[PDB]
Amino acid sequence: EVEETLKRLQSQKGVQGIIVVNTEGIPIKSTMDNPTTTQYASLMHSFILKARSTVRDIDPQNDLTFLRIRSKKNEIMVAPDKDYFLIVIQNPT
Amino acid sequence: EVEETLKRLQSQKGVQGIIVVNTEGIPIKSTMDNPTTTQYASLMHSFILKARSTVRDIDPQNDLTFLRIRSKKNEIMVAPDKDYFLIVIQNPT
Amino acid sequence: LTEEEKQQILHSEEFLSFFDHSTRIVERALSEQINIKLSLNRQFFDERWSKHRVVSCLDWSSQYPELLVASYNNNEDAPHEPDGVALVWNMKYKKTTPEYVFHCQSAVMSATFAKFHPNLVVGGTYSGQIVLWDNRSNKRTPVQRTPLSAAAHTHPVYCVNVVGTQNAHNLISISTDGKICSWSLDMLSHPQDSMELVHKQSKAVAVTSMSFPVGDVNNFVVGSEEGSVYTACRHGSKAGISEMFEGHQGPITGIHCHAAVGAVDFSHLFVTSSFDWTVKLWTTKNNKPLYSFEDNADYVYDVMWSPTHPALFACVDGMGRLDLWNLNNDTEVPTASISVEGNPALNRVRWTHSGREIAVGDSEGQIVIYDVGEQIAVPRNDEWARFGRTLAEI
Amino acid sequence: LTEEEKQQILHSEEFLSFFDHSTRIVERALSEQINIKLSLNRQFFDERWSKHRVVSCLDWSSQYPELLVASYNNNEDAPHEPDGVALVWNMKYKKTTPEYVFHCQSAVMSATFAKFHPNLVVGGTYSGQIVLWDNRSNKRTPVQRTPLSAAAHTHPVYCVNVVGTQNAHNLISISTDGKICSWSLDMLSHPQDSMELVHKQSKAVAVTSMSFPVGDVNNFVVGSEEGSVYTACRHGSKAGISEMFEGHQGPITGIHCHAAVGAVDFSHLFVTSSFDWTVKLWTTKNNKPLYSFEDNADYVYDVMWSPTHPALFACVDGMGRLDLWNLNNDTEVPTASISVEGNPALNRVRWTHSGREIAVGDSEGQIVIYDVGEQIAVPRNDEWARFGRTLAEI
Amino acid sequence: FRIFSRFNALFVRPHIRGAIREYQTQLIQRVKDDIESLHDKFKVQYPQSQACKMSHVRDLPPVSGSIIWAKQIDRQLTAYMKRVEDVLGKGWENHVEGQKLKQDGDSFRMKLNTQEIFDDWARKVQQRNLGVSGRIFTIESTRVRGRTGNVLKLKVNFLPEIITLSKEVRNLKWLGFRVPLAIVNKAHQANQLYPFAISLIESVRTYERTCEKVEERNTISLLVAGLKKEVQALIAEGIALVWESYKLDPYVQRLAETVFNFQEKVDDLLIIEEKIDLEVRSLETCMYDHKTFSEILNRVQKAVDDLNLHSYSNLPIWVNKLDMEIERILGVRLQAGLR
Amino acid sequence: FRIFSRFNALFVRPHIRGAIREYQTQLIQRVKDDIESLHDKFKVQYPQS
Repeated sequence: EVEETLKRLQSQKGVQGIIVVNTEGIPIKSTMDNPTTTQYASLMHSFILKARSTVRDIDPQNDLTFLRIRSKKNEIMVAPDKDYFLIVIQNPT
Repeated sequence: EVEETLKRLQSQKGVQGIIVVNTEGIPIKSTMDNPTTTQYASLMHSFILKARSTVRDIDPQNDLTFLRIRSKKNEIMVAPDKDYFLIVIQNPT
Repeated sequence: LTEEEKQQILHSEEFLSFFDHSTRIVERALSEQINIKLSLNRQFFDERWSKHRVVSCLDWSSQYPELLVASYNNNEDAPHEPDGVALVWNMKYKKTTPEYVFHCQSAVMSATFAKFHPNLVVGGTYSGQIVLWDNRSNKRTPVQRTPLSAAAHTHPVYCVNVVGTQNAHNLISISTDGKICSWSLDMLSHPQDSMELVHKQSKAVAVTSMSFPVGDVNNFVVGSEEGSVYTACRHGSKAGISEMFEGHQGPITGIHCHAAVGAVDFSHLFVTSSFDWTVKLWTTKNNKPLYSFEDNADYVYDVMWSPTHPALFACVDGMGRLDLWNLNNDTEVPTASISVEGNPALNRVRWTHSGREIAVGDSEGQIVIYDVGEQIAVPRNDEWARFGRTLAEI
Repeated sequence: LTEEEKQQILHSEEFLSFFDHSTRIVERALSEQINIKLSLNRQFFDERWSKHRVVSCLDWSSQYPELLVASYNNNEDAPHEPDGVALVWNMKYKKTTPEYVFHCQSAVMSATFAKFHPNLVVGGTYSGQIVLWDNRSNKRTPVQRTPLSAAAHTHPVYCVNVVGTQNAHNLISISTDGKICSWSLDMLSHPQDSMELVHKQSKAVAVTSMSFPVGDVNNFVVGSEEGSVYTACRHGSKAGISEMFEGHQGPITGIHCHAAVGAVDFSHLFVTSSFDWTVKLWTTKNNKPLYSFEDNADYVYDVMWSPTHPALFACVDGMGRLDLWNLNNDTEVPTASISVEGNPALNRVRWTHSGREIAVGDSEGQIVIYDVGEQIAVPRNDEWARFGRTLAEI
Repeated sequence: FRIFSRFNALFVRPHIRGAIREYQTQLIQRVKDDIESLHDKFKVQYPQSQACKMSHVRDLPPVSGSIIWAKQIDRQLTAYMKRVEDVLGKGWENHVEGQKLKQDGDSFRMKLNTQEIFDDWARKVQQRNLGVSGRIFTIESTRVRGRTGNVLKLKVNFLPEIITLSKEVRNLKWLGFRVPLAIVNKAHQANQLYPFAISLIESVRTYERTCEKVEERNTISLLVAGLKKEVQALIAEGIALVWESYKLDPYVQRLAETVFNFQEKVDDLLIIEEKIDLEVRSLETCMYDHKTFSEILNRVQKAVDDLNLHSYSNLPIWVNKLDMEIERILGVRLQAGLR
Repeated sequence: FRIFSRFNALFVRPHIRGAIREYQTQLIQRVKDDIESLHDKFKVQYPQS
């Protein structure tokens, strides 16, 4: 259930529902400010594609589903399955 | 100190290999062999530079102080502040 | 591509892998650890517009709790200088100058923010015209001005307040003669409703203060200049005064309903600040003054409840002291009390919507932002029950 | 390709923040978030800094109720290696590695945090030299050292504490000769106060440890290896011994005052664990022991009150059993008990702040922390009342 | 026994006493078992028991620790006996089991005597004749390994163990044992004189460490010469003093402060010395440029002026030598640039 | 006012009545000239108060 996942992700602190970004960099789900989320998600897509290239350089059997990008203000967890890239903003606390 | 640092950072999980990197990529230290350490750490250096730009995109004041990538086959670490670039090869579990 | 194929692809039932992946990442990311009194708070005192010109009313923006609207009234130093001046002072950053300045041709007596328009200030003047100030505009003059016709106010207005829901607003105002009028916030050429407040047939009321109980807009409480407080109904078959209160033997110079919610209701309670140093903790359902705090030689000027404490309320004074009365703590000596320097006649108190810190007007235009201690500001869960017991005492 | 620049930047030690953050983050990186009654809670035995090593003291950080400081005397395993070993062990995430280490050239007898500052650590050594260490800075050497002088402490120092608040603090320390000395956290090179404690006919008291009445500065209570307890006012109208106690027969090792504060005043109750299994309870107003503790013989080390329960405390026997004593439910039988595996010589016990778990030292260096049953962790007004009436028992 | 201690009201009435005498044999047997366990624990000797090493941690001397341990065990035995007497009633020894138990306990208590070790320790103390009187400190000859020469290492005429003896007295005096008055006077004198001795020995050790650290880096001894001279002068003044005198406290205090000042000035000079040496070495390979050379010279001169304002000893000759070295390096660099 | 209002119904007792206000009459003097201080405000303020 999509709404079940929405309420489950909403329960996580610092999180506003569930937002999912496809391989186009445009989020399939709308939860935050559209221009900022689209440009930032395109940047995430570029970096996960290049990280995928490097991990396949030396680990041609590995898959990426976890990446901890934290700053001193907020953290993003980005999770690609095959096309859907979940992104969750979460405070370090 | 150097040797105590690597010893404590390795025996904390019996890590397969870690070297100290206080420069921008291209490390000459080794733990298992020269190539798989040096080239991989240089590629990590390029990618953490790109990720630093990526996180400065949302706001230039933000910086990446810590990066994890726990994939299906590798669990690779780095803690960049200004030039301290960690590398850790470890089991996903 | 566009926002239609995404709907079908979400409706597609290949999402078992996605849902498992989401559940796993969320369950693994659940664990989170770390990486490693009364005090003078601030001043606000212009010099160009605040030479004498005592403060008249104060407020805080609901949308912008960092903003205070003042209204310095009296023009006696220089006849050629602007007559009414309302200054808005910001809380986020310290500036010696007011953020924004507004002047009206007449002398402003009261001002307040607009709930619907978070970029607008409405104020009332001494002549009797309700006056706007569109903060977008670069021009300091009033933007929209209500006519001084027999339809609208013709006596010095003293209470102006915008109430209602964001989709259904009404700017209520009352004048000294007692003609209540509701305007639409966006159109003020005509009073969209008006009615002259009158007691038992042929008895005009000299309204000089009011307050609406929290939530309610249909009925309210008014403090008259004749020392007799009333409750009235805004809309209904009984629109007008509906209650006698014996009240106090001096002019009512302030009024305020209870301003706390969450536990046992106290909207029926309010405090009136009389003109003989007698604040009156006292309710609508009863008719007799519940208690009659008295001290001092001079007389109070304004009183408000605390917006979060269900017991505390401030108290202006003539020799310049501001005191806070914590009924649950004590009913007899002010729980806290400090005097402003120079002992001038304070004229207005307004608590921040947060309730964590107080403001106060002055006889010389120097608005003072005071702060209160945490133990004296924030109540507890048991505080409401303690207030219930203290009121059940007598 | 660099060959020396990396080598010299490795030789140059600008790794203070580097190493600090690496340590604070990699023990976090031990987290396995991979997507594919009494009861032991955490056993810590540093093989590198606690191999055949006796715990010398234990303290829990009041500012940081997750940080513990433990000490060590000289190591007979090797004299060449650093003798005074100080360890800082943390409650943030599970890890075998100690969070911080520290060396003192003399054997460390006691150590503690400072209440004045949340990061300095102060410890008394066997040479009678107070040693200061800074936790935020990554160093092994003592930051400061009190002079070894006639006025200052010269005999081995076993008790050091911080009294007062964070703006009226004062570091009190004892020398086993009987000198009391007060220093300041800012400067540790001259005794602000100092005098040789004396009981009568100019003979001193061989003080071993003291405690102070909870929430009170001055008027401390000390224990003597001679086998007598003394109440001595720090300054008062006359410093020195104020009261001598009938006391216990053998040496008095551990002494502590009641700490739990509630509806009744029980800050006058002392626990003293002497060397004869005899964890005696009494009060400063009564010269006689209030209740005699007897279940076995031969050296119970010590006892400390649970800060959360007013009638419950923890005492450990050197044979290898830590046992929790409630007083309200039972006067004589152990309400809780445990024996650390290996039956080792458990040395020191420290209740963590807010209670709910205990920290236990050992002669082997294997310190164990663990919680307490909920049904006996929490007090209630019944507990305080029944404790008062059990005091009225005799 | 605790169960009985709950109830003692009609023990005067010989009705419950039938019940207590009914199980009297079980009581006696189990008390005998407990005392057997206690004496088994005692059979493990003090030095073989962890209590001994613990009491070593306690600033408790081993002899006093053993004596007091035995006394505490005897106290627990006496508690057992008196509590048996109270619980069972008067004259439990009349019973064959009772007299058997009392004879056993008397035998263990006899095996648990304590004054003999006191006498032995007092005899040994008198025989060894510990003392402290003599010179303030002693200078001796030692051939330290690593050097063929005979090193005249300085020491202090004070055995650190003498205070230990005092503590024994300080413990045994209140234990009830009476020691010879000569031993009392010796222990008291040593106890009151200990702070001076310990301050002197720590001061001399710190001085020796800092002076060996200085001579390790010979480039600084010339500057430190004045401080070393004043330290040696104070040492020379002090060495003439006999161990006991009235100027002991002022001399020791001024010596301690002098040594501390000497060490702190040594470390400050040392750190600025490696700073200057590092800058000179950087100047050696610094790129050919007037500006960089001038900046290096400016910083070096600033460091030299900082040394000058601290009022150290023997500056001008040190300045001259460093100037000679820097001009030699300048000549080499000029050669390279010119070629 | 409140400090003897703590008594109010207490001094109806035969001895409390003798225990109160026979001993504090001079503090009643004090509250009299506190009324004096009160009227001081009235004395000269009329149009410039």
